Amino acid sequence: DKISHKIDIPDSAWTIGIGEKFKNAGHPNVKYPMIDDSYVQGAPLGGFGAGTIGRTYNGGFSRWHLEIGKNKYTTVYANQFSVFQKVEGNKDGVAQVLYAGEPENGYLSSWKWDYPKESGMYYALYPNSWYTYTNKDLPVQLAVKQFSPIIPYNYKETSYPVAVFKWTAYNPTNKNVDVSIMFTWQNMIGFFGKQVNVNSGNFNKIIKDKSKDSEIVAAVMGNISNDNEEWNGEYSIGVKKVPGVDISYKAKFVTTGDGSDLWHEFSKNGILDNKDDETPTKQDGIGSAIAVNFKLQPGQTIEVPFALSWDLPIMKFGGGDKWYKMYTKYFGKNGKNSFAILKEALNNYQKWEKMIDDWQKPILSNKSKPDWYKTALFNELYYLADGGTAWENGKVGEKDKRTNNMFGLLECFDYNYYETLDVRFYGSFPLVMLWPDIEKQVMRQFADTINVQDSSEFKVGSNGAMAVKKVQGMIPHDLGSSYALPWIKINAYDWQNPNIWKDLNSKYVLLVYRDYVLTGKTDKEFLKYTWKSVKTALDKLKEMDKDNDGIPDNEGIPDQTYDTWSMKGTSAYCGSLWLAALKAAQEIGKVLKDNEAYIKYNEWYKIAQQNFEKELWNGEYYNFDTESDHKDSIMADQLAGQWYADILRLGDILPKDHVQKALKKIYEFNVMKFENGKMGAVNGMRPDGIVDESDIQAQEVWTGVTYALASFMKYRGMTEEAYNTAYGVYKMTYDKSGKGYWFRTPEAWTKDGNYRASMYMRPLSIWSMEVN
Ligand SMILES: [Ca+2]
Ligand SMILES: [Cl-]
Ligand SMILES: [Cl-]
Repeated sequence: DKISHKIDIPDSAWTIGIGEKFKNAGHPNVKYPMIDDSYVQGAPLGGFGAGTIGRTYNGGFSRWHLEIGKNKYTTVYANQFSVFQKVEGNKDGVAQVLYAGEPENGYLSSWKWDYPKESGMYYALYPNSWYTYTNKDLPVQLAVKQFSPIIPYNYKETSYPVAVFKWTAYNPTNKNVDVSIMFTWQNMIGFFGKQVNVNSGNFNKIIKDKSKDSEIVAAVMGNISNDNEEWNGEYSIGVKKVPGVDISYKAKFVTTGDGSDLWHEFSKNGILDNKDDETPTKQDGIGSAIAVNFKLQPGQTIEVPFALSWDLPIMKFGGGDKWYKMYTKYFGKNGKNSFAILKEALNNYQKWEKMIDDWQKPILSNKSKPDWYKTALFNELYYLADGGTAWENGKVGEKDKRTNNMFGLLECFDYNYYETLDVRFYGSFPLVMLWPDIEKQVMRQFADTINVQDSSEFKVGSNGAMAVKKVQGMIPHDLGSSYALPWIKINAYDWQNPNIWKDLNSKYVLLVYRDYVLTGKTDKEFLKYTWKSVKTALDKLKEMDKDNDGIPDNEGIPDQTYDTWSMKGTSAYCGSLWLAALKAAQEIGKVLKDNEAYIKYNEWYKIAQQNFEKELWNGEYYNFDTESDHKDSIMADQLAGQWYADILRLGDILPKDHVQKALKKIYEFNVMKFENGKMGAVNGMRPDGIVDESDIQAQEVWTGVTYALASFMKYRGMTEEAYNTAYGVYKMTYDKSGKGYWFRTPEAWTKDGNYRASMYMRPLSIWSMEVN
């Protein structure tokens, strides 16, 4: 490994061997079908709302999120980087696909598959990832850095459907070596969302941009149709000329053949035929290839950038709506703009790298923080782009343009709901902290639904009863499903009735006030916009106080985010959120000079606080609730209200002494008595030190709950406990001794390490650990 010298991989990058087999991998622990794509994953490529592509540590383009809101795991074998090398003086060179595996479908038999084991490494620190190739049969050593310009406080490049592949090659040997690097790509028009003749009309064209000192050669892979089908658009791959490198190309090879049309050229001397052919295909799949060839002298280094773009301008959801994706604002909507996107990337990638560096460096250079923490903090952000993210720039065939661009991130793929608010309470820290204009947009979207009334009925999954879809004054669980109508038809979720949840309205208010606080307490307009919805939300919750203790009553069913775990009476969880929400609304009242509201919420808070304290404080911790069989369980999340109050600078809603004791209890029990504190905080433990069996969710660790708990610990000066607590989640996710959930962090696991709901929004809450 002489190539690690020649590139700058941060020490805190997640790392694994190319072709490594992992033995310990967890699987779903539920009886219903649940996604399990295996541990062969990697950092995603693609911007917010662009659709993302998961290129795994083995080199394959395998996890396809190009259809917005869907997860399709399948390796498109034609999509690869390959290398040719010939030592000066030898008769023959060698050619190798940089993929640790081979096709399962008979095609491309001529290519050299099965990249050997123990011959290179994969590294990731999102949005960056790297491959190193250190192969006894490749005298020139190779590395690539790949990324998308995911950049905080930037809403432009961050939207781009583009990836850069920055290659470094170095000759440590005593003889000259001829090297070729070749990028192949399948014309994947028709791969998603086309019912018949999936390849029909696909054609490929080569663009040579000869602008002086900025020469680019690219393939554009599209379709003859100029219609605006949601499957239509273009892919582009290409390369920028650098001194000392020659470019070659092949416009059209058949992907549904043996591959020799291309490979007989590449394997001979690493130079392609440069054959252009714009003839559309009918049945056969087709692809394009871009290569560079160069001679490396002893001790010489060369750097050459490739790029990939995809212009798929329209997203269609199952309910029929068709929307333009955000990046269309910058490149156009007609689906014929792949080359422009690619070119912007090839000409600006260095600037993008520095912008990413500028953002990561304050954290990476902080020598007080361990490497594992950094690994998790950055790599958890994968989900922001990878979470079925929808970001619209107009409905298709809309006359009126709007000022606003609606956004949504999925709960997960198994539970296909946009912006599940009970979850985003945890999972939206990165958006408020790094892309706050999106965050405020999302919360305006929630404000606008408060008073929506939809009197149509639905069957509640848990119990069979009928219920009203949306009630005036009750915040929605979610903003729809990719299978239906995102943003238009809310409350796609039906497992419980969210119109009687006791956490949604409180969390809504807490999120509003959070978003004001963590954007510098200057955005009075946002408070004005949301003020009425805040008062409605709290006033409707007050009415669910059946027993006149000043606090909404849990109703002996799962009426909150723990949607199989029944709460009854006053709960620590919903009770503390309520206290915190009342305190936040008082503060908003002071800010907006609304004396009537200040007085009302202050009075409500004083009564509720005293009653909460008297009903739940047992002298060690706050009981789970007042009326359950399991009322004295120790709930990891029992003081969620106070956690938020710390972030929102609302002071003590509960006495400092009691908080400290509760947190110590949770660490001693829920953490340290659960598999020795190596796997997070189990949600419910009995006071005798055995896990609560009342419901599966009590027996689960929730990744997003544990990261949030860790931040609460940290704010309260329990530094060791905080990081020890978080460490278990890191360990399970990323470590060789864990369960193999990198780039698919799940909601939850049980004691045995098996999981529920991979690729989940809630653990983005690790960013609460960075709160200033
Ligand atoms: Ca009550
Ligand atoms: Cl256009
Ligand atoms: Cl360390």
